[PDB]
Amino acid sequence: TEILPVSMTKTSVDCTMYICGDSTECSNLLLQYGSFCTQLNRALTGIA
Amino acid sequence: DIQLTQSPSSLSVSVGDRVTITCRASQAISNSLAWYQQKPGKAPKLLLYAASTLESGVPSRFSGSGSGTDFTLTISSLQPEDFATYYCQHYYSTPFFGGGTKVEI
Amino acid sequence: LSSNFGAISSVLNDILSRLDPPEAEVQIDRLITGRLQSLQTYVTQQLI
Amino acid sequence: LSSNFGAISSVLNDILSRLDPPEAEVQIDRLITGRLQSLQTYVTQQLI
Amino acid sequence: QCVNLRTRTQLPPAYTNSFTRGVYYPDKVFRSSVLHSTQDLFLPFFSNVTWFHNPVLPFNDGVYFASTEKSNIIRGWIFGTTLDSKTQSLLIVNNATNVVIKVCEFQFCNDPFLDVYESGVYSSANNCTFEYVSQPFLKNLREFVFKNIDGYFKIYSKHTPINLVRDLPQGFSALEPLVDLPIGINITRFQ
Amino acid sequence: AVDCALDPLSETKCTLKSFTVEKGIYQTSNFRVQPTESIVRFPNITNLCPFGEVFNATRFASVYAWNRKRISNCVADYSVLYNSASFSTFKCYGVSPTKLNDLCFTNVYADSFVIRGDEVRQIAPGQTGKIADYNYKLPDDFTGCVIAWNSNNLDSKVGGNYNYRYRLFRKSNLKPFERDISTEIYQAGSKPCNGVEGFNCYFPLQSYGFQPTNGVGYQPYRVVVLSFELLHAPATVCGPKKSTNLVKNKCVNFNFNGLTGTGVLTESNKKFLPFQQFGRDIADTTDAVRDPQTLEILDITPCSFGGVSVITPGTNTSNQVAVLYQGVNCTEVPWRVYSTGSNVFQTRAGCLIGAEHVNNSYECDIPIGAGICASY
Amino acid sequence: STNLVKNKCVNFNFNGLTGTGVLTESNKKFLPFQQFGRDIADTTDAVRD
Amino acid sequence: CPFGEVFNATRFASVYAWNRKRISNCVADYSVLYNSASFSTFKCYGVSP
Amino acid sequence: QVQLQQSGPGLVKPSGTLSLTCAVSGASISSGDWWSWVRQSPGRGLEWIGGIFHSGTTNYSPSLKSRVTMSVDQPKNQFSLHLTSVTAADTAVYYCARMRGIFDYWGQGTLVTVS
Repeated sequence: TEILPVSMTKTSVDCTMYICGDSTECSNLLLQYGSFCTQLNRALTGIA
Repeated sequence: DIQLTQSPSSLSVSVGDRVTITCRASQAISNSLAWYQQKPGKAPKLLLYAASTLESGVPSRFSGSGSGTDFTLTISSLQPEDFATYYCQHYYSTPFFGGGTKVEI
Repeated sequence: LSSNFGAISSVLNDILSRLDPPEAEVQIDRLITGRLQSLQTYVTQQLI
Repeated sequence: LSSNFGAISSVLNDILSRLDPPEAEVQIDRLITGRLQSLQTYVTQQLI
Repeated sequence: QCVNLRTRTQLPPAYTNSFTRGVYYPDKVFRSSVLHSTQDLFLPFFSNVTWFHNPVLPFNDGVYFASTEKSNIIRGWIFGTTLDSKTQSLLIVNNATNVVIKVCEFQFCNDPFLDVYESGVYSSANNCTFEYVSQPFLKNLREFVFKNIDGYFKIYSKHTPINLVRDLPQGFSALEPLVDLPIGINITRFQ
Repeated sequence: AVDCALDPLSETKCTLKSFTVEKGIYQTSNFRVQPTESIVRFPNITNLCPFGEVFNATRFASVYAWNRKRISNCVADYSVLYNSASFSTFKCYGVSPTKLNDLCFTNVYADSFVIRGDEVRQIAPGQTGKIADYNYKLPDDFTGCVIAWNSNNLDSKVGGNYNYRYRLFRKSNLKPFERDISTEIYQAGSKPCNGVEGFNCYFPLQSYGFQPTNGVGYQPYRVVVLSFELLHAPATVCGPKKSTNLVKNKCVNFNFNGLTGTGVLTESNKKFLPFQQFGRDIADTTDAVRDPQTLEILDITPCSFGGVSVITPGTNTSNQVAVLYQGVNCTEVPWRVYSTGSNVFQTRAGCLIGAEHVNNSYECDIPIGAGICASY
Repeated sequence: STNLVKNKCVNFNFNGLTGTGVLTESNKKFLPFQQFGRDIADTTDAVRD
Repeated sequence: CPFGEVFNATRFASVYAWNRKRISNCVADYSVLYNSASFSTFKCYGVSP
Repeated sequence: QVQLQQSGPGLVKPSGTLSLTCAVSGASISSGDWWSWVRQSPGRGLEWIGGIFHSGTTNYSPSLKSRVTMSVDQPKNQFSLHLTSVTAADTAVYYCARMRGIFDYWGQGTLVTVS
């Protein structure tokens, strides 16, 4: 009998809540990383 | 009237490290506090005042923060001739100079 | 989320409330790139 | 390349023409590590 | 006592191919059986090198000298920036007992030389600074590589018994450091 | 040893870090068309704009009531400004004072005031102080320059020059680049003042001890700031750089109004509207430009280039090479010993040097690109 | 300078180059100008006193 | 370095006709002159003795 | 600078009086400046006593309200202190200083040492 994973729990990440905790000063400093979390969330939605 | 409870008072810390001078009041003096530097045998010299505005001639290693009954005077780097008594003084009412922290070598 | 990543604290509110915002920004940036590179590491390990 | 990455400008040609290389180099370094981490991220997902 | 000769010493400037020289290691660091890349000052491979048979020659970045010496005809060397007493001046003589290297403020003649029938090459001798002594060089090849990198003057040495007729040989030779000098000088003429 | 700047056989050795290069195609480096006939283009307008009268002005405004001016349509010569030592402080933070002479901007802002000699450090990005926080606040991205010079003999009076005033207390901070004229009372306690008199009610008008006997570190230093902008309008405030003639369809380097770039210019069938100043297409690469004087549209592609590859079949088998230039029509190359020679061939992936096309067909080994491949 | 010790791993500062390890007897023959060595991959492995 | 030939020279000149000597490129062990009592006054201003 | 110059003799006997004066150089009295004084007692540190306005209005501390009266001389450009019944606890360096809440500029201070 053999046991093998076939998925994982589908997870997605709010970029700006996880990295800021709902702070306007944090997010404003965070926006100058450009297209920064669209690709993360695209990868994670792609993961999703 | 608003009384001033100091915290630093006297301390023996080595060179270049951080010095805290906590001045605690009874009521809100949120904008009303000054911060002087008095060498023993000399005149006091005002470091900061008016919600962290520094006096002309005072360096930027001294910073102020806090509001109400929590205030501070911070020396980022202690010197031997910094042996001085550092008073807080509020101006929310009839003023009062704090106990003054005689920062010692 | 409970590691400094070279910053001084793991909660962003303390960064705001301890020291002055002008120089706090770099610490916010430091925690941001710490959490982002960890997230990108997490995205990468999740991709792997 | 259209992200400042915390520098003062997002084109390197400005950085060479605007300041001296002893101070341009750190801005170029943020741009380099910004484009490099993005390049390595792009390379990593492309490696993926 | 020093007079300049009349006829100009116009050596013929021929051209030929080098095929080898400028093959060496940079510093005093060993490696074992490994291939290591370096940016350094080189005579490029298979280049066009000049044949000489005493006018001032230009500085260059790095000058490579070889002499196909037989019984020590070439005797001495003059190096410097202004070649006078206002700044330090380099003198090389392979006399009978040693080699002598000085970086000192002499007052030279138009053609300073040994005065064969040593130190008569200066009219005055004031404020002289550096002295260096080593072993005698002496159908031979004597090789110099003049390099100046990062405020360091590197002068390598190589001695070879040579026998070829005209051009630079088909062979290999590294050149080992004898003297390193941490001197910042902006030499402009030599002789 | 191996020369890594000589012939392509030797350069393959230098990259692979071996003396025994196996048969095939290696990447050596990239090549580029070096630019020649350097072109530089500015608008027609060439009058000077008097920054000097602003620099050398006897009476300034206050620190909390700084005077602000906008300048356009001139050329400013920063060289005569740079070498001058009459300013006690001349420091540019976001820029270098020596490279202002090349770039051309518009909408330059200058604010001036008078302050004590010790506080000339306070006017800087990321600086805290009395006037750095209560009279003039600076942003973290404050690119520009600042100028200070002593004026103790003039701005100090024997009776006490109290005309240079500043606010001592305020309810809050001040935003960067804003001016206040309302000389109002300050509430220092719980009693609302309504502007008359008395304790916890202070007059922000208070004076300095300006005197002509006073020495360095407290003298009245006149302080002028220099602030610039980046790319909001067709640039008007130029620097001391002249112009030349422009050439098309050759790889050149160009300074179009402070915008430095490289490439081949040609005639564009695109349609600029008159409100347009320049162009870009995707991700901040200027794809078309209308020149600042003849007002005709050109378009820019940076001049064609690629990587260089060497086809050498092994250092034991032979020593002759072929060189691939990646993706260039092999006419805009200006290795002059090889480029003029027996045969030079052109691929869809660029051009080949030292090789002749044959009509043959082989189970090929050393790939070139674009379906062609090379061999010894 | 102090005396050197062998076959007990110590800190050493041979002619100004500082490193940690154990020291053993070696058979290789340095040239009369090569002071110290490095075998491969830019790592110290052999030093002469 | 021959500091013994400087400190124990046979003859010194007068003060207004002082002897100038150039000293460079050697090693001087200052312990032997420090422990020597042959110097009446030894006051160092550049660095400590 | 607002330099405040203190002047006169200093040694006094026990149960004697101090008549101190603070000459002002570099600041107009006809302004919002409260021309004040700060003493330095051992145990109390610096202590705010009070200041004067150029029209005559005054505000003191309740520990030293009952003994201090102060007056102003505008063309002479000074401000004074009057201490009645100087006690041994008044063994303190008295600093005249210009005040608008804060004390940005000070006088150098005279210690009262009764002898």
